[PDB]
Amino acid sequence: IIKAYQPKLAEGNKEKLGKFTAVLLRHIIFLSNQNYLKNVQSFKRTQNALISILKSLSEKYNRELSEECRDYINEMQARYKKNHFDALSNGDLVFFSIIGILFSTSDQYHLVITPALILMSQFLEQIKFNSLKRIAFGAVLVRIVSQYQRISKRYIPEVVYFFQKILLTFIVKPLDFENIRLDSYELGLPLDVDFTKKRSTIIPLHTLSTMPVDQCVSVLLNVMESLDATISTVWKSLPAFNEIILPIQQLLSAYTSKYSDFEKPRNILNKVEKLTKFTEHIPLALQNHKPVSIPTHAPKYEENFNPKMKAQLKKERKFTMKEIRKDAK
Amino acid sequence: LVSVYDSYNPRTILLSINASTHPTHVTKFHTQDNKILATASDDRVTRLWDI
Amino acid sequence: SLVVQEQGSFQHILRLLNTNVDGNIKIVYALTTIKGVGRRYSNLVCKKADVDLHKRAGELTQEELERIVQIMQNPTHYKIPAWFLTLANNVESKLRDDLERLKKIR
Amino acid sequence: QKALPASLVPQAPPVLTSKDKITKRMIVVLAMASLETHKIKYVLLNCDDHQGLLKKMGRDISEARPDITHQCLLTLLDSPINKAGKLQVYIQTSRGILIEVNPTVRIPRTFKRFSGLMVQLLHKLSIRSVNSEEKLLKVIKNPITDHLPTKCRKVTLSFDAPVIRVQDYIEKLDDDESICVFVGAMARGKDNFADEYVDEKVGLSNYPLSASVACSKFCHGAEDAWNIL
Amino acid sequence: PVLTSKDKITKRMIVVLAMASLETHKIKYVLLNCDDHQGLLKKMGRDISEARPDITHQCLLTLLDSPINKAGKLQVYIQTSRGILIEVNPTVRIPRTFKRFSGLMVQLLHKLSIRSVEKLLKVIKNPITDHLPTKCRKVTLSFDAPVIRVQDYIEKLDDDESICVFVGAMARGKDNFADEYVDEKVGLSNYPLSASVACSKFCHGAEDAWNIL
Amino acid sequence: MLHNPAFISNPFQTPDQVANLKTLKENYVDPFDVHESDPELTHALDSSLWELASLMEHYHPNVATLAKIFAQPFKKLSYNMEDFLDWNYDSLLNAESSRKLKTLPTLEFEAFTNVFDNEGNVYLPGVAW
Amino acid sequence: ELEQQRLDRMNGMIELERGVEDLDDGFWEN
Amino acid sequence: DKKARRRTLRFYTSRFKGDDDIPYK
RNA sequence: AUUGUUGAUUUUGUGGGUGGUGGUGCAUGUGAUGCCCGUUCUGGCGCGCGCUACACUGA
Repeated sequence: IIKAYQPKLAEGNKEKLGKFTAVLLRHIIFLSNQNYLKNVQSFKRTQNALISILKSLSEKYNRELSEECRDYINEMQARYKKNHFDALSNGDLVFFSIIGILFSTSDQYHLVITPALILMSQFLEQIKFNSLKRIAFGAVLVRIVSQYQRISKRYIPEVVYFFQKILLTFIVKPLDFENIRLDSYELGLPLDVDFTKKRSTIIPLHTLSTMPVDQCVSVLLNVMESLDATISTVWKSLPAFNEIILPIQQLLSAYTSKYSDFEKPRNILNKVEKLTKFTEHIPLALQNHKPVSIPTHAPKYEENFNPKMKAQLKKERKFTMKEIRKDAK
Repeated sequence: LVSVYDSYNPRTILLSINASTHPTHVTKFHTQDNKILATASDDRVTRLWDI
Repeated sequence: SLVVQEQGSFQHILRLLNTNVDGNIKIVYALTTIKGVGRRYSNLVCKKADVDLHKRAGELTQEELERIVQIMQNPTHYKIPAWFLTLANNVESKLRDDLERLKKIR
Repeated sequence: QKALPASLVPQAPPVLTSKDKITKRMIVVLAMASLETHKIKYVLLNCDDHQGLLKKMGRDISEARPDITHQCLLTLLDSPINKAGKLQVYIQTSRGILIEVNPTVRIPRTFKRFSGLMVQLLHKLSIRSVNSEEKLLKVIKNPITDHLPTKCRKVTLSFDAPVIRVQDYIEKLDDDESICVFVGAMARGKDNFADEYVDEKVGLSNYPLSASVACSKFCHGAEDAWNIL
Repeated sequence: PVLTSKDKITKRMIVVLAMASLETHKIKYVLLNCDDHQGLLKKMGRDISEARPDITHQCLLTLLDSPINKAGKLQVYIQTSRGILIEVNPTVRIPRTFKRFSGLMVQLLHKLSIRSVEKLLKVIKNPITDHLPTKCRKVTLSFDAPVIRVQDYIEKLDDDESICVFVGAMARGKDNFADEYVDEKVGLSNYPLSASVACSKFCHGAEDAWNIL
Repeated sequence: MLHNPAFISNPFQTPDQVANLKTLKENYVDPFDVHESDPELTHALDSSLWELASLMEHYHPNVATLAKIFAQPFKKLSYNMEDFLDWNYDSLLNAESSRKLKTLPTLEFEAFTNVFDNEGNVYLPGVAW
Repeated sequence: ELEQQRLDRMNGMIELERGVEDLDDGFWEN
Repeated sequence: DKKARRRTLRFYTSRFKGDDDIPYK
C-alpha cells in the first residue's frame, strides 16, 4: 500500500499515506489485543515488522501519527473512567511501548509523551492492583516509565508508591507497616516457596490474559529487579534519597528475615547501604541568591542639542510691534 | 519599629527606634528607671534600649 | 493556642477595579490612584459606602469593598449629582504681508 | 543561633550621594578633565576633530582630549565596586567646573554620543533620566572639599611618589572613613592639580600608568580589601 | 624580552578577545560601526547590535597599557567574528582615539600586516592552539560559572604552564565561542562584567600573583 | 528549614574556616522525629526540607516549575489556594490537551530493533510478547 | 547536532524556540 | 464552599547589563 | 501541456544539486591557483527687571 501510493506517483498521496500512518498504528495495537498464543512465532514476525514500517512512516508523517496518538490517549482515558482496569488491555501496554520507539521520551514537554506519562502514572496509583493479573500489568508499566526516563532520570512519585504496596502485598500485614494502604491481603506468598530455583523474570504479555505460586514469584522478581535499577539511576541522584528509600529499606528487611535463602533483597539492601554511606546528607541551602546590582538608567538628551504655531504667531507679533513702534517715533 | 510618643500629643514622635526586622510585640517602660525602655521581638532577643 | 480574627488580617495589597491599591495608604487617597477617581470623588464614594475614612485600605472588610465598587459603578443609581461627574495661518500670512509692506516703506 | 532576616530578597544597595557623609565610600575625582563646548551647533572640542578652532582660541590642543575622561568613566562605572553602590565619581573640568556623576548613570559607550551628552550637561547644568526619576549628571558648587565625606582620606596619583600596594593601603586605613583618589585625566602635566586639597601623594606602580588603567587598578584593590567581589 | 608566538617555553598571560566585530565595508573600505553605518549593515543584513569594534578597541587599551604588558609577560590575540585571527605585538601602542584605530584596522585587514620602519599587527592562520604555548591552561569568562578569585587561581596554577583567557568582546551572545578549545569556564564576579573591566580585573590578579607590581 | 546559612561556603573564607565548615558537614544528623505525636517536640525546626528539593525533578513540567519557587526569592505575598486545591488526574490531562502553545512533535534518532525482549537492541528488556 | 538538540529539549527548550516556563503562564489560574 | 472563598480572595490577590548600549534613535 | 494564433518549447505534484558574466592577490597566459564574498522608474537671540514654586516653620 505504501509502494502503490508514494508521494511522487500522484497528487494527494502524502495525505493518504499520512492517514495510513494513523491507520497502521491502530492495526498494530489491534493485533496485540487479539489472541496469539497459538502462533506466537508468527505474531512476533508480523508485529515487529509492522512496527518497523510504522517507524519509516513516522519519519515523514509524524504529524498525522501525533494526532492519532493523542486521540488514543483521550479514548483510553474515557474508557478508564467507566470500566477502570477492564478497559485496559495488552494493546494499551503495547501502545505506550510504541510511543517510546517513535518519539523522544527525554523531553521536558512533548505532545504525546507528557499525556502518556501522566496517564500511566494514573494507572500506577489509581488501579487497585488486587490480582496477579493486575500486578503483572503494573510491573510492565513500571518498566515503560523507567525507559521513558532512561536519560532524563526524572523523579516519578507514583513509582515509589507502587513499589511500597506491591512489596508489602506479597508478605501479608506484618503489623509494622500501617502507613501503606493495601488493596488485597490474600495474595501473600506462602513460606514453603524456595526462591532458589531459576525462574524466568520476563513477563509474557499473553500470560496476563490467562492469569500460581511460580507466576507470583516471577512477577515479584521482575518488580524487584526494576526497583534495583531505579535505586541505581534515579533515586541515587536525588537530594532526598535517604527519605525515599527508608520505607523500602524496611520492606526489603522483612523479606530477608522471612526468606533467608532469598538473595535479591540482600543485594539491594547491601547496595542501598553503600549509597547511603557515600552520600553526604548536608542541609540544603537554596536561598543563596546573587547580589543585585544598583539600578541603571539611560540618560536623556538631544543628539544635536539646540541652545505651537500660536506661540510662534505671538512671538513674531512682539518683534513687529517693537519694530513698528520705532517707526512711529 | 518601636515608636515613642508624648502622651496627649499624638502629632510629635519624640523617639523612634528600629528594634529589629521582625515584629516587636512587647514594649514596656522599666518601672523604677524612666530612661531605659525594654523591647521584645520575634527575633527572640529582648533588647534593652535607652531613650 | 487557636485564635482566629473574624475581621481578618491586615491586607498589604488590594485589588479594586483592576487596579492595585496599597494597604498602607488611607482609603480615600488609596482609591485616588484609580484612574478617574480623585480626592473629592473618592471622599464622596467613601462617604456613600459608610466606610470610616481614618481606616487604612488594608483594614477594609469584603462587604465594604463590594459596596465601594457598587457606589462607583452605579453613581446615578445612588444619587451622585450630575455636576459632580487655518484661520490662524491666515492671520500669520497677513502679518507677513504687513511686514513686507513695512519693509517696502523703508 | 542568630535568627535569620525576615526578608531575604536581594535588594539594591542605597545609591550614594553627596548629601550622605557617613557611609564608607570610594570617591574618585577626575581632575584636569578637558571638557569645553563651542559653537561651529556646539560640539565638545576634540584634539583630533577640531585643531584650528582651538588654535584660534589659543589653547594648546595637546590638552584638549575629552576621550581620556570618557575612558576613565567607562571603567570606573563598570567596575563591580560601582555595582555594589560604594563609588561616586566627581569630575573637575580644567576650566573649573565640578560635575557630580550619579553611580546609577549609564553613559553612552561610543565616544560620539558621549560628546553629545556633555554639551547637553554643560549648557543645561543637569541630565535627567529617560523615565525622569532622578538627575544622573549635575553641576555643583565648588570647592570639592565641601561635597566630600566629613571623615575622608585624600590622595592623588603621582609617578614620582613611592610605590604602594593599594589593597594594603585601604586595609590599614580606618573604617568609618572614606577614600578619595584624585586622578589626573590630563594627557601630560605637573601632578599638582590637587596639591591644595590632598594631604599626601602616592604611587601605584613603578611603570607609568594611564588615567584609565590607574583608576581601575586602584578600584580592584578596594574591591579585594572590602571583599566586594 | 618581547614575547612571541614562536616562543612557547616562557610562562605568560594570554588573552583572546573572541567574537571581535571588526569588518571593512566599501560603498572606500571603512571599519563598520554600529552608529556611523546602520543602513549599510542593514543592506549587508547583519544586525547592528553586534557591529561594535569599540568594545574590541577599549579592551586593547587596558590590556596593552596594563603593567603586566610593560613587564613583557602578556601577549594578545583577537579572533574576529568573521573568522580572522590577529596577533597583537606587545610593543604596539594602538591609537587612543577610536577613529584613528578604525583607520588602522582597515589597513591591517587588507594588507594583512602592519610594519614599522617585526610586524606590530599580523593576521595569522587558525587554529589558535598552534600559536598558544605547548603547556597552557585555557579558561573562558562565564557569568553563570562559579565565581573565583583570580589571585587564588593563578597561584595554584603551575609555573612552567601559561594561562589563556577567552574574553567575549561580543555585546550579547551565548558563551560558547571558545567551548571547543577551552577545558573549563570560570566566573570572575557575581555581577555581570564588561569585557574591558573583566580583562583589566584578570590582569590585576596577574601582577599581584606574579608580583609584577 | 529551607536553608541553613551556617553551611554556605564563601570564597573569602579563610582556610581555618574551611576546615571548621568541613567538620560541621561531617557531624550533621537530621533531628526530625517522624513518630513523635507532639508537634512541638518533633525538632522539625532544626531539620530541613530535603523532600521539597527532590520535587523540582518531578516528571511533569509545571509541577517541577512550582517546586522551583523555593529556589527563587519570596517576592509573592501569598498563593491563592483555591486555584490549586481541587485538581485531578482528569484535569491535568484535559488541561494538557487544551494547551495555549502548540509545539511540533519530535522524533528519536536512536533505533531499537525489537520493542520487547525475546523469551540486537531491545527497548523493554524483561518484557516479552 | 541531534544530540545537542536533545540536551536542549531536555533542559526545557521548546520548539514552537521557547521555554517550558512560557507554557506555565495561566495554567494554574484556569 | 470553594465559590464562597473564591469570591473573598479576589480582593486578596493583586535592566542594562555588561556591554549593552543605551537604545539608538 | 502550454505560448502569443502556437504545438509539447511549457503546466501540475513529489524529490533534489547547485554560492558564480564574484572579487581580491600569488606564482611564466596558465593554476582540480590561496583568500574570503542586478533592471527600470517615482519623490526628497544678547543684556536686563518683577512674580510663583521646589513643602511639615508646611498642605
